[PDB]
Amino acid sequence: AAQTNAPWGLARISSTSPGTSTYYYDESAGQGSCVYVIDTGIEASHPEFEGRAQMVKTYYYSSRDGNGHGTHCAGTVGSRTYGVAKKTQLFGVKVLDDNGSGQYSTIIAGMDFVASDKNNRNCPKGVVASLSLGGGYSSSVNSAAARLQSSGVMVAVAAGNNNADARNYSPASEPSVCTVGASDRYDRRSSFSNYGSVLDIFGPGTDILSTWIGGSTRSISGTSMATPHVAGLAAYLMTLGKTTAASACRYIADTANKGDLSNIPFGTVNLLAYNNYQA
Ligand SMILES: COC(=O)c1ccc(C[NH3+])cc1
Repeated sequence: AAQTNAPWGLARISSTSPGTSTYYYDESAGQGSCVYVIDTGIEASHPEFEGRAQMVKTYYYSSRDGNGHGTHCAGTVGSRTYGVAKKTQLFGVKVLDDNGSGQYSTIIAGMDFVASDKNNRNCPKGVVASLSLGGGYSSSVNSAAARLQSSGVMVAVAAGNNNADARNYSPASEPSVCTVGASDRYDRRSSFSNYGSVLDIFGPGTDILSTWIGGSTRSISGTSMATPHVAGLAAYLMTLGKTTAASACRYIADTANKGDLSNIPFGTVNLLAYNNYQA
């Protein structure tokens, strides 16, 4: 399938070159997979989700996304226009309040929730979790992400936006999950993207158009925006039968566009997420 005039990041993930605007992907489109978006919530009523999004858990007085961040990330995973995996099922877990903040104890509970809740969902092609959040190093946060991954969920986490080594941030620093840095439309490392040995992959993260609350759209930047590109890609590849939750990060790294990004510090992988779809 070909989506013309796609957001640059979608075009980038199906291209061997920057500077194109059509997204090419297998029509299976993540059908039969599920992606949990662990964030500020999801505005499931947005027409862009086509009834494929739902809130499954909140730790606050509402499950609604009063912020927008979670809706934007969910849109990059799976919205009809802005999403990588246009037929996946999206499950929202609201661990962050409407200001975008959340206690680590709530975030940990949300991860353990997903590890169990997937057994209440129909995801025959596999389960992914997208975590566009983080803070300072915490062994407990890292352990929760490791448990979620161990339980059979492909966990993708943001590297962070500190222009620093991700070793000092969690869950970015957990080795067993997929830690995602951000790039721009010119194949440069995003100016804010963390780096370091713990990164597994880069995805589009600067000026990413997606869904927003109030039935709207907007373009924002962050490793929060790169992470759902990788989560959606994992769901797409799992539906194709090319990889599994346990191996999807390594598969994405192995099949990535290699050596094409600029301003990647020595010791950080130079790997850009790529679907290898041959139309
Ligand atoms: C240190 O000057 C740079 O910004 C830089 C230029 C090219 C590369 C190789 N991709 C890495 C870094």
